[PDB]
Amino acid sequence: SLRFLFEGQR
Amino acid sequence: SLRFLFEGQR
Amino acid sequence: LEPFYVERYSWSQLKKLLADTRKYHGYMMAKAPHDFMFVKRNDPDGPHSDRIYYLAMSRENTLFYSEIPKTINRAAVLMLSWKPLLDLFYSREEELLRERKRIGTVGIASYDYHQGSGTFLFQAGSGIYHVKDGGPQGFTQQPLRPNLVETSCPNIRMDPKLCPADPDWIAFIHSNDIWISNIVTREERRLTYVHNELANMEEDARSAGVATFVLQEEFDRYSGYWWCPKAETTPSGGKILRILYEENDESEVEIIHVTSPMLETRRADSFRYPKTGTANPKVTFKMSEIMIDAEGRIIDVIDKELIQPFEILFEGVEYIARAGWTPEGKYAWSILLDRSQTRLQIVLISPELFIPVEDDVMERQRLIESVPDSVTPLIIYEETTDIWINIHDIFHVFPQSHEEEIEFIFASECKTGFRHLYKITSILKESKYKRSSGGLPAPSDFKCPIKEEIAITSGEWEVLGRHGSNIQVDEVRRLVYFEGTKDSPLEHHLYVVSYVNPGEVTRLTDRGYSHSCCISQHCDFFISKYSNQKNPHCVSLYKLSSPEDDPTCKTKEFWATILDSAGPLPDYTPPEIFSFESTTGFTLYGMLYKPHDLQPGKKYPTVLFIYGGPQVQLVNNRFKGVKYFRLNTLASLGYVVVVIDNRGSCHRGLKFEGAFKYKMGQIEIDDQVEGLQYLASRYDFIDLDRVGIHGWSYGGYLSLMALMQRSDIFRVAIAGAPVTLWIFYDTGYTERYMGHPDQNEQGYYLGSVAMQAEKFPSEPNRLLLLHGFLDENVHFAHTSILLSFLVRAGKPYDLQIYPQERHSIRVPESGEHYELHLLHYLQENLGSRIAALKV
Amino acid sequence: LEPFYVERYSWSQLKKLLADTRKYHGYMMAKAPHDFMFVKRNDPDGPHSDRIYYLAMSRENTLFYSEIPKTINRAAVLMLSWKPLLDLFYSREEELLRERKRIGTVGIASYDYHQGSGTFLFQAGSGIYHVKDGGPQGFTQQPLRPNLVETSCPNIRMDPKLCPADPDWIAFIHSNDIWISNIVTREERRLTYVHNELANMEEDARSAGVATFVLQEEFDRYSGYWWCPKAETTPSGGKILRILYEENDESEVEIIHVTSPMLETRRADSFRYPKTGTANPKVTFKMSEIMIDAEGRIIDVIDKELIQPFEILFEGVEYIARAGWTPEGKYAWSILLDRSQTRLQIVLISPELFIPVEDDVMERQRLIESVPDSVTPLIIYEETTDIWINIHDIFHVFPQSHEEEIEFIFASECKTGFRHLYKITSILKESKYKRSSGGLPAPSDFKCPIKEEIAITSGEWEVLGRHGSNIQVDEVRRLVYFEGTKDSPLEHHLYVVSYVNPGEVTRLTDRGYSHSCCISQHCDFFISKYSNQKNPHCVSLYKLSSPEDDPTCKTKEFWATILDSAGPLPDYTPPEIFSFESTTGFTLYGMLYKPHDLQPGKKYPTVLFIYGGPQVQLVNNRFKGVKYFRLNTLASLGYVVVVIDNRGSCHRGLKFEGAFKYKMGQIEIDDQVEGLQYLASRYDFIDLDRVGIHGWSYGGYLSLMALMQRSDIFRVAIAGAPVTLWIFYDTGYTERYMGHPDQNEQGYYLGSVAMQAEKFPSEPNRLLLLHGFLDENVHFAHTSILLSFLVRAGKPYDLQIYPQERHSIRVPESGEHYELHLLHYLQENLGSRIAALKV
Ligand code: NA
Ligand code: NA
Repeated sequence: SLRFLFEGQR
Repeated sequence: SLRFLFEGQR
Repeated sequence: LEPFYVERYSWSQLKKLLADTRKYHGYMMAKAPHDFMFVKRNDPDGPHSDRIYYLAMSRENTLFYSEIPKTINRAAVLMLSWKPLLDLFYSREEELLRERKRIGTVGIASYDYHQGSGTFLFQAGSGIYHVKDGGPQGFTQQPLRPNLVETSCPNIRMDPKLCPADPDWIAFIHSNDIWISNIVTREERRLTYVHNELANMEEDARSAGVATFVLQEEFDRYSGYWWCPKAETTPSGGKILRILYEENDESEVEIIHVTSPMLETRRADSFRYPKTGTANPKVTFKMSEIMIDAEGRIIDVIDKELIQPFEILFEGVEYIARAGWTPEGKYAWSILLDRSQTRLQIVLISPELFIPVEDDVMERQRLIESVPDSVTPLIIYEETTDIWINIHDIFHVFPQSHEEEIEFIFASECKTGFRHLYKITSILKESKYKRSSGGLPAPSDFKCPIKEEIAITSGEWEVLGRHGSNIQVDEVRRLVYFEGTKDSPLEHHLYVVSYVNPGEVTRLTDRGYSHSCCISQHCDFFISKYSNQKNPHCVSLYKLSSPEDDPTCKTKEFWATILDSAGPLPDYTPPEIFSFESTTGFTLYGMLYKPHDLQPGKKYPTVLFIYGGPQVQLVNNRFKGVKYFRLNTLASLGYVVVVIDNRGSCHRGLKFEGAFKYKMGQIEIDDQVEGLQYLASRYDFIDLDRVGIHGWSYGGYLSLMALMQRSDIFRVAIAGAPVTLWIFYDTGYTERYMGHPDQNEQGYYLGSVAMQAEKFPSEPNRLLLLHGFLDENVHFAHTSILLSFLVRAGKPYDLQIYPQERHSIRVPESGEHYELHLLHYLQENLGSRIAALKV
Repeated sequence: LEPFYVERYSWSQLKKLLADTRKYHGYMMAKAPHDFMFVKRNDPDGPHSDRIYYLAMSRENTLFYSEIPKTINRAAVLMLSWKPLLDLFYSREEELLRERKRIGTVGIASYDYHQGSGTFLFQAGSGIYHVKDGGPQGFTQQPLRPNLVETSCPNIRMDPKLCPADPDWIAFIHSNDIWISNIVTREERRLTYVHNELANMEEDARSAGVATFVLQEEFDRYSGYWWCPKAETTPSGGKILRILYEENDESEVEIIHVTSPMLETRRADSFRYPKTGTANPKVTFKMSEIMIDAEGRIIDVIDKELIQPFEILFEGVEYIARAGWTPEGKYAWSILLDRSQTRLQIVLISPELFIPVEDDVMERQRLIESVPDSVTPLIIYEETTDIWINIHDIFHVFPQSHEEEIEFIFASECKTGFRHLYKITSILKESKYKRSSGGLPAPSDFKCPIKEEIAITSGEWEVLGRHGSNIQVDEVRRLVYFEGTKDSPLEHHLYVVSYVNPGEVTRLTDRGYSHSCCISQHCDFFISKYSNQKNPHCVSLYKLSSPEDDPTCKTKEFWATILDSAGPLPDYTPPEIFSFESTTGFTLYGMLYKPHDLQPGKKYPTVLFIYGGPQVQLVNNRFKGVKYFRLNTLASLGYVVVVIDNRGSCHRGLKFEGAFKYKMGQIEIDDQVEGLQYLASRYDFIDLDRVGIHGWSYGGYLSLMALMQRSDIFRVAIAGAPVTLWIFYDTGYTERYMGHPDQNEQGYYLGSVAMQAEKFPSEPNRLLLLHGFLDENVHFAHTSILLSFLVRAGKPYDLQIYPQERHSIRVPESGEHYELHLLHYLQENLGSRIAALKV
């Protein structure tokens, strides 16, 4: 699916 | 060699 | 009304500001407890009724447990203490599965549990481990030591599963084949010899026990084998374990090349990518029959295939969406879609449909004729739709009381246009078709008569069955718990209803909060992870009980807190949910972040963050201070931030979602502009001369469609990992929404921004493209081919590449760079005083 | 001094301006005549002495001829009329060879000619053709029809060559193997079975008759086979034709992947790319002995190999730089470098060194012992150097008068430090080493004593031997014509000198013009293509003659014009050549384009265009109005434009060129800043607060080194297709200048801008990267890996990709987009009034 993922955190 | 070429003219 | 101009900070200052704001979330971004399980202590003298096990972050993600008291002091609030279950001690296929499952975590993603023995089974890095707790062995009072399942296999073992019939046995996948391993006797056998690890991809395209790319990416199925839950006994005092498994052949599937992450090497990996219109993999069911002797030694392994081909028995089927076994183990079930994804079928498959594999054509013919003609596929349920079938995880089968009947609950949108529960009973007829006659079966020869179809729920609201949402079925009190949108489309709540004499849908969760709920298997407890716009996530345990006068009526009571809310963080000002009547007839909801220190007489620039794609809702009553924290950061710098759930987004029923069938790209920006203009008429501070739009993936797709269709409204567009060309995207997704390219030539053309490059503006500093260089889902080509046409069209662009990144941001430095560049681009080309002078 | 700010035009206006300025060069960019050849008419009664054939653009590039009168009317100027020789009628390997040879033209690139028969042979598209003129068959007065050499071969035929011994026979390469074909009898035979076209690259890495990548890209050798010029006769009345050929095995060479141009496919091609430090291909000589019967039918083909291995006979050799035959055909010669490229060897190889190939080890041993021990490799010349050997095309061998002596001219820089001609005679001794003894030969066992080494030229100036520059040797009058830099380093001129009693180097070309010259084989005529800063290229024929008193003295006289100059085009204001004494001791030359309409009291922004790499000189007295037209366009918009030939550039001798040995990147920007500051002290109008720097390839490399080392001087940098990391670039180039990575750890580190990402500025709009996405020479990785480190270092960049482009711009829309973006970037971030406010 066209769903990006933001799971790179500091 | 690191020599670019410009032979695309109009 | 004078224009507000944002503080023009430098690159180094913006980096500072972004660092300091992020630094107040060290305590935050610690993911909530999940994968809950309840286990009874069965100790009449002891002070605890249950023990719960769950995965959580202490660092890594591990197994914890907590104790459930028999009674509580209702004066005070009990905080359950977290007890570590375990003691303190990526490959390519793990890296890809973490993209397919959208897992951001580190450590243990999931776990199996055999109830009868206490056996936990879980993967953790390369290792497959096990521990015991809560079986006959009893309950530990201190950390257990994980016991590595040893192996001869050289490569990573994926997808471990305990045999429910025998907890000594497990199964895993290694190099695209199914193996089994005994955790007591250490015996290790390969069950399938379908893939050769030493060969290339181009020659060896077969696998077994694995879900192919499209199934992982588009149907959320990440496994291709299923243990039979019961073991047949033999005369020896041994047993026959069974495993249903999917076998694929990707030979005819196209091969793309994606850049390898080791950029040094300057190479590229092959992927089998079924692009739209082309061949999907060729699938079929198979079965592995495993004879175990008295003490757990493998006597023999027989590999069995379908009596006739898959394409003949299950005519029309392209995708095995879901599969498993009935609780008795008598039938293997499967949910089957056609290519268009407008016809679902639930089909039972008897183990007697499978016969041993034989190369010898003499021997094979004796086995075929020996199987009875009555043994046949049984289509127990079928449904069609004009729009599309949304696959979900709801499918519950009851113990088979009568011989030739099967009773089950299923969810569907094909009747009303909203997903609702339906109890169904089908009569398992002997089929009209006979194999002796030597013909092919006609379309409906395997269909079963529907004896009963009672609708359990109904109305202008949907039951949830994705992303963990499912149903618990209390078979004693004859109830069914489920999650739904009945009270509001902006709030998920837990409901309960009778499945025999249905009527009163009783809500169990408290209003003003959206909930995510896990119900105990014993149905005497449930856990809710809840939040709202103001208050961060909380996790609480509630006890379920009935009044003495009416067991059907269920009420709840707070028992204890599993995770306490950190509280409102002073930096985060939440957005205000608004709504409006669109001229289409539907009510569309939105979110408004007003600028901080809003001064009257001044109008502010406006970033519109967007997704607006199927299977997603951005606007709801959940805490957005974690994931969408930087929308508040934009509001702190003096940007209006809008977000609108346009037609096509989920949780509003099928007609609402089906609004862009065949027409992706064309309808969405109207809804966004409409909602944006409704606000500007209502608010003096919204500057419509300086509007930005920004989104990722489908949001990036629409960010381009906005700038293309509506350059009058949108000054700038930031398109992240956009689809520029639908013939490139995969079958499972794009044919579902847009159909086959031949049968929608214009939709594809108008949906593809790379075909319409000349319609972009001829003014620079308005189009910014962002893309992960290693993207295997939305291939970089989308961007590279778009840029190819922009160059020929004479149009300007700005480009930022993230070379360590796929269809996600995982390396933290990439995300820091992205936020920094985004703010600086918005500042230099929209917000600031200099941005005004540039035009 | 007030700052001048350039006219801030929009993107659409700049596109207009760029179109209209380019539109006045429709008549221009029609390449000059080339590949001249003279042929005697031998008609005492007829009015013409010679006929000349040459390639030129009428559209496509074809064969023309013109007539040379016996006498001229010296009152008027004769314009020779161009007569079409032919009548009016790309694959992957053609596309790549056009990048390797740097061919921009369309049509016929080159042609063979057998003198004795009149036979022309030439490739034109996929076809190999032939025609006849000037042999016994006579001279046509009208267009001939090209005669296609028909074939059974399915794929493109590359590299056709006439057999000089027999013009009925040709040879070509097809699917990396050598074939022959008779153009009368239509017989077609494959001579080598080394490559299998149907297999993959990874399994089948061998080829024959072909120059591998590094030889094409770095040594300008584009062929790997050579016809023997004489045919041995047999007792039958038949003959034995011979072909020396190079055979390669690229199995151990690394495999990179480059994106395929068909972006739709989303695939990638394998290339064998010997990156620095890794294995070069494994080469060897072989020979094909072809027995032809009385009437031109192939009796048999014997394939022969070296009697001992290549690595034993030619100890130390990595590259076969050049090869061919002596005019008699008695020996096959070769010029051989070692890996470091600090040792050259000229080596004669007798055909008796080659023995038939035999699988049978019994049969093979009889053939080895049957060959005499006296037959041996003969190193006729050897030279070493601290710096490097520059390979050239000068090597002339005289008819062998004495038996055990060979006389020849060769050019070298190893004595004086400037390339000069030397007549040499070597004594062909029987070697000390004997094959019967059964040992390996010691380092210098094949060396030949130098009987004579007379230097023909000398001084602080060099003979030219690259890019068509060579020598004609008049063996009657005992002279040698050659091109050189004696009168000036900014002007090439044609010289002549005696090779027996050398002394007076007589210049033949007129001063104030740089010349490119082709001398007739009969030495009674020469053609000069000439130009200077003001006047465009012209092509004229000059007649050579001696005074009666002294044949050694040569004078010239204008005979006729082949191509007339179009004249000074009113748009183009030429640059002024300046110079300055650098603190290194060397005089460095430069070019200054002053701004048009230079107003006093105002200082202008300054683009410094740069290359500053080896094997290239940008500053000289040649017409720059064609290739560097846009430097004048920048000067018309009000930019100062500077160009400086720093240390390392060519035409100044080896010490000057060797200035950056091991130290590439470190010295060049000092020279540029020095020359730039010399100008600003001398001129009030040079604004040093607003300096841009821009270059392609090595110029792009230095554009980054400038911004990295000297952010104080350079505001912006536009780096096109830069090398960011020297471990990625190939062996042949990078080991020549920088050595092996192990033996220059620091040079590589400091030469690689990707290792020093944190040294770039933390202010945006200063770094712009440009790169062809399909670049096989400077792989895109250079940019992608540089960007990877810039993201981690928190540094900003701007990026433009050209997805249809390799290490060249060929699609015209790409070049239009580039010039447009360049002007707009310079305007927005350097030149304009808004560029001042941005800081
Ligand atoms: Na997924
Ligand atoms: Na070359």
